[PDB]
Amino acid sequence: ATKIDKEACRAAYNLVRDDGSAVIWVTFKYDGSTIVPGEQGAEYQHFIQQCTDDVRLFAFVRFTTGDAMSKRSKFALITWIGENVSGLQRAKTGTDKTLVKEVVQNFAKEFVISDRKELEEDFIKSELKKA
Repeated sequence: ATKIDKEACRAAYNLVRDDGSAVIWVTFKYDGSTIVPGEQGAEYQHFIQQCTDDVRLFAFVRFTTGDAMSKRSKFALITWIGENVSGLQRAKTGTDKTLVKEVVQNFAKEFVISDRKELEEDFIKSELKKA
């Protein structure tokens, strides 16, 4: 029965899509059976800190990539599912990212991550470049 607060989540998505907003990441979390916005940040290290081994969340992140001609923003969807989350809830989260993408429609790449090392900016950015 997962639901999403589309108006509230859209505002968070739109915030990161605004190149001028100074907000480079937003999270979405479960409030019971509804996915709602969580946190916002300007500093990527503060995103990593939200991703504990005990929680599941979705994140939409603006990365600045390239240089000169190749400079551009690339957006990522990250579904973080900490290693202590049960298999049943891990599967439900990965099903539910389809619903999240009714709001988070446009992205360069999406990720499903349970190893904290893969949240590092340098990793995500190397995956975006390969990609």
